[PDB]
Amino acid sequence: VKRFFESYHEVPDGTQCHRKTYITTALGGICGIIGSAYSVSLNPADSTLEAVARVGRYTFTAAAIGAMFGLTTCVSAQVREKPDDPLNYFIGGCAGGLTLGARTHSYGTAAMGCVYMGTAAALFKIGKLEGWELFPTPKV
Amino acid sequence: PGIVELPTLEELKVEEVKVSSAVLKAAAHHYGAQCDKTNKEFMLCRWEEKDPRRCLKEGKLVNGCALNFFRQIKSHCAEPFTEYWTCLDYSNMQLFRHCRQQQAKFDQCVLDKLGWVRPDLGQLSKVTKVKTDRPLPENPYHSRARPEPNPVIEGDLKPAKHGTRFFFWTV
Amino acid sequence: MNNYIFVLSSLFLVGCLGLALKPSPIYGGLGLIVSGFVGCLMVLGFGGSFLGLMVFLIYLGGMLVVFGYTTAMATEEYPETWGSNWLILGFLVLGVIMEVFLICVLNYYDEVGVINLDGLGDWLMYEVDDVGVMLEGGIGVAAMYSCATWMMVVAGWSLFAGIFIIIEITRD
Amino acid sequence: MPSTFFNLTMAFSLSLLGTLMFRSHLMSTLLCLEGMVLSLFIMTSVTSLNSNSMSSMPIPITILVFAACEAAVGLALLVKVSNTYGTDYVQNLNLLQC
Amino acid sequence: MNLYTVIFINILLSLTLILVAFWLPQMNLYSEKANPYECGFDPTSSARLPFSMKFFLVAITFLLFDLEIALLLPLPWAIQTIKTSTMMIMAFILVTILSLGLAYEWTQKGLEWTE
Amino acid sequence: PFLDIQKKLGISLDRHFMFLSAEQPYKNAARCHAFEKEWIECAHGIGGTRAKKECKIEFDDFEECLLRYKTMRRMHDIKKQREKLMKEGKYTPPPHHSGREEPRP
Amino acid sequence: MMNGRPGHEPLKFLPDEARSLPPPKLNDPRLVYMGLLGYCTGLMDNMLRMRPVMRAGLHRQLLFVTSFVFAGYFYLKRQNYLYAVKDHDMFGYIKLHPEDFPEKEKKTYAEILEPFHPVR
Amino acid sequence: MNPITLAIIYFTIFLGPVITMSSTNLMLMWVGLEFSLLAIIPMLINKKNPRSTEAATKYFVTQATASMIILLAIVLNYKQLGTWMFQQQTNGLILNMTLMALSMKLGLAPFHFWLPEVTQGIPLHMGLILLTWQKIAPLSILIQIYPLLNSTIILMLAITSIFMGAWGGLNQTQMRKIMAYSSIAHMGWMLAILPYNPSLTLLNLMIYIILTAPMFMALMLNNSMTINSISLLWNKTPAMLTMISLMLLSLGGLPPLTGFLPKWIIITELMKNNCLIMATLMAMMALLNLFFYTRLIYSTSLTMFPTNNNSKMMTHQTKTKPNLMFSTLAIMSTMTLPLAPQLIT
Repeated sequence: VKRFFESYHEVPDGTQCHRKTYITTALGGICGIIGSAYSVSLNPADSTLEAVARVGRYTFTAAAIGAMFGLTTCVSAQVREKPDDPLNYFIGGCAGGLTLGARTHSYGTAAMGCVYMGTAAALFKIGKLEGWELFPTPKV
Repeated sequence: PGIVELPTLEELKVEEVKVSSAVLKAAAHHYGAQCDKTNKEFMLCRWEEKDPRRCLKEGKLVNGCALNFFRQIKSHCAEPFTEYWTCLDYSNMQLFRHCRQQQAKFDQCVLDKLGWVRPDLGQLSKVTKVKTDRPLPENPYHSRARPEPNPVIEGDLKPAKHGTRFFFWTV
Repeated sequence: MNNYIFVLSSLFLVGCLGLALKPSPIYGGLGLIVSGFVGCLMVLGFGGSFLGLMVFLIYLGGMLVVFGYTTAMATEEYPETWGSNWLILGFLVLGVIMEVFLICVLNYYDEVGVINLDGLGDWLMYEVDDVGVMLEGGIGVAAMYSCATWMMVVAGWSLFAGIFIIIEITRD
Repeated sequence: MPSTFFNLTMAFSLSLLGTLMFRSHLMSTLLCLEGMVLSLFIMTSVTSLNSNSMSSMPIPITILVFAACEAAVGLALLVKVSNTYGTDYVQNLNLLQC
Repeated sequence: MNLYTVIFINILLSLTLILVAFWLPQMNLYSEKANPYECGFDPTSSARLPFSMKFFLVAITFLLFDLEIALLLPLPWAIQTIKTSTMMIMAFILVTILSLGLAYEWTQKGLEWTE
Repeated sequence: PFLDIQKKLGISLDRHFMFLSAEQPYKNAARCHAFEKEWIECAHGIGGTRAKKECKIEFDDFEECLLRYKTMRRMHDIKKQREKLMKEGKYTPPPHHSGREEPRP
Repeated sequence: MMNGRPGHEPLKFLPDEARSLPPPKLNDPRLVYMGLLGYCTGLMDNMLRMRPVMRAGLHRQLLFVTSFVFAGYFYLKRQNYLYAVKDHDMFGYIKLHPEDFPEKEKKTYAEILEPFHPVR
Repeated sequence: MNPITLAIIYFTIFLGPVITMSSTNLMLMWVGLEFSLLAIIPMLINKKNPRSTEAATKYFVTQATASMIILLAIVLNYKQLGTWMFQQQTNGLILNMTLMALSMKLGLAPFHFWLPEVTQGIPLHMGLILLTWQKIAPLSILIQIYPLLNSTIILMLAITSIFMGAWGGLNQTQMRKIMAYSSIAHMGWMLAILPYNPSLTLLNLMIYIILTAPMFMALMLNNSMTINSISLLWNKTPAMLTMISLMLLSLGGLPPLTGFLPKWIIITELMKNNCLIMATLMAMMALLNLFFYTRLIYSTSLTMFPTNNNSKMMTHQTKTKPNLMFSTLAIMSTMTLPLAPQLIT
């Protein structure tokens, strides 16, 4: 899946919106599966049916966040013709936070998720633009 | 990598002894004392040159001297050696302690004829210093270039310039 | 007679699978006794017999004390062997099927060469000194008395300190 | 030898999964620990015998000694647990969360 | 191969004996016959209750002494060593500390079957 | 960290059995003594990154001796070709490889 | 990172090359501050044991100040050795590899055209 | 107790990490870890209460599982290379298993769950011995394999330990659990700086040890277990308050206390290695750590919680505080920032 997440960046922004949305939805689904596994391990449900329901709810929530993020980011890059711009990623991250708030049924969670996830996505876009090395190999 | 070279069947052919382990152990002491020069030459070449493919002549010489030793044994006196090695062959460990009488008769044979003396208790188990003319292999193990170490820095230990140079600390 | 060690290793895998599947500790000790005997046979097949017999004797004593303790305190009215839940049996046969599937996959994928069906039993013992005395296992364990006295003294201090430790834990 | 070593590594993995997945029995957890120990002993012995490392042959004896020491300590702790409660249940010993 | 054949022959002999014992005689099975024995009365408990052994410290000490046995067992090959002085000293130290542990446990009443 | 009381005091508690080519009990070897000796003599004095770079030949030879992956693959290829030729009928094994050979001591 | 250097004798507090370096002047701010810390340690100990803060335990305060100055002096000499040998190794490496550290020529402020940003 | 077994147990507690840090064989490092675990268990279960028994059981099974994974890594390395040390060309899987198992030995997140549980229900001096002395031998093994570590896994473990430690210490009101979450956060910092500089994780370990030794000593003086128990310290030992507040601020990393120095120099080295994202996140969660320290300071020093009647008898009686250990470590852990070039090595 390393080649999958690299194939996210093989095309510039505003191109292959379906591919970018699918890749981001898959990434969100993986993250939701991991979080649901931790949740059902640390805090066990009353039965296996409730455990499976919680896993599905968390996975669908994170998949919806990733799908709306990728879709809104690619749509913004389409509608204004400058792909290398962090405000598209900020708008997409805010849409993902609004999706989180809609799933959680709380406008306060929607607003906080919008601001925090938009800031995170804009920082990520700036990092991919200007070569910020997350987890760098020791050099000095 | 490279093609490994190894000798052919023609140069691996030799007159094998075809002699059982019990008769070998019965004749072991006198064989070890008769031609120890040839055997020690073979062991010296074998431990100096780790390649078995460059000691074949020494191995054939070991086989030749062993064959000559057994031909001398067969020619001069054969039946007390025969009864001695069969008495050794009887036991499950070929223990020398069982049939010392036949050992004494065989030693009497090889002392009256050919003048052989059986080695003592601790004589066959020491170093030998065998003389040879084969040149000493200057590069065993086929070692590589052994790359040179790091260029160690020499000089007088001056103090650190302008102190520790850690932010605003002057000293 | 070539795949004897492979059959033993598969039996060891099955015994460890049962021990992982966690029966009542009576049957857990049974599975560990069987696995210890099988591992002893594997060590004996690979070489010296002293290490295999040592681990066999040690695990016999260990599982005996374990049996005493699970009779004393780690017991219940209906100690489940393996068939109290059908999930345990289904998971055992599922693990067996997965073992067969993975070894078939690694035989089909013969590039690395970890498990080969045609090459099994060909690379068990690599090189042995054909003529030679005092080259079996147990000579090194004896060399612990002369060449690794640090290993000997840390093991002895571990047992001594362990006596003090267990007395102070169960002092009550 | 590589097939047997793969089997021994998988046996250690199974015993580790048994140690990590609890089923109501501290004694069964200790049993899984000693299964891991036995797998490591067999791996070390087979490796030393294959490589003819007679100098490293005291290593399995050392790991056996220290493993039996830790099994001794675990049995003593299980005795204390049984004296505290009377059932030896890992879910029953849970009162340190607050 | 020989030892394997003898082991399998003994196992097959024991299996043959118990199969003869189970398929030879006549069976008449009912509930009062196959009930647990309990000296002619119904058992009060289920015979699977906790037993509470009284020599648990002796059992743990047996584990430690069995591993001390495993340490002491390569002595017949250890006495063939070329040094023999460090070997003798090491064997003396090992036996002495084992005896010291036994003496300390005896003094602290470890092997006394606390009820 | 790593204290060096063994190097400071000059003793060797656990340093004579660090690797295979080191002080076997009577006089024995460890099946890759020459290869491990060559690798260690290469890597000594330049240790770390330089030893990883320019002792790769010696390390590859030693790893091949110890693990024998290439010999296993070569022997498997030879046996696979032999079995293919047996199936196709184009090969008959010699008497010494298959069956009765002339035994030499 | 400097433990593997050639000539590194293990667990040696002050090798003889440290004898080539000038020692601390025994009244320098590091050692005066160490003595001050020892004095404050004595005062805090008296206050915690609920004694008079300075009227009591004069021998204890003297021992505290003396031990702090003593240990600080020897540790300071060791750190001076470490910084000096770090500078020595760096300069030696610079001299050993001159092609990786070129003496870059800077030009005057008559050829370079710095852009001008007006602040209207 | 008994002086003979006290000497045996404490000597083995000392001997474990000493063997681990002074032995060049991975097997002898493992037997040192085993020595430390088996020796420290009877010191844990000593009061013979259910909480002590539970803490000893949890600690035993956790450290036994982690040591078994360590021994698996050692045996696999011995199979791969024939040596008893990870030299340079071992398998990354072996190295990652070593790192994971040593992280579970150390107790940093997401392997951190047992550490506040074990620290709770255990007497304060044993908590001190655990949280300081038990974290040197696994750190010694980690420092020994200073290169050939996965920086990605290192940074993930470091960031999650700092995050979870900050959140846990923020929630907790029990003093021992607070100290355990502080341990988790500082271990996260040490592990973060581990693959780039062993000197800086050694420095942070020393600063943490000399900072949390007198914190535990001050808890041990009045046997104060909770926030309220440390809050009625103005009536019990009013001279303690300034040093308690300064050491809590130093644990928070506030300048000009010397606890600012490890975070400052670790951030400096990570800037030198271009890990600004990790460094910034670590610094913000360190601010969270400082928040729960400051709430503790508000409880114990800057306000005066109500006291009860029997504290009059407590003031009537007399006390005893260890010389040469509390005041020395408190001063060296608060007022040693201007000796920073001497502290870094």
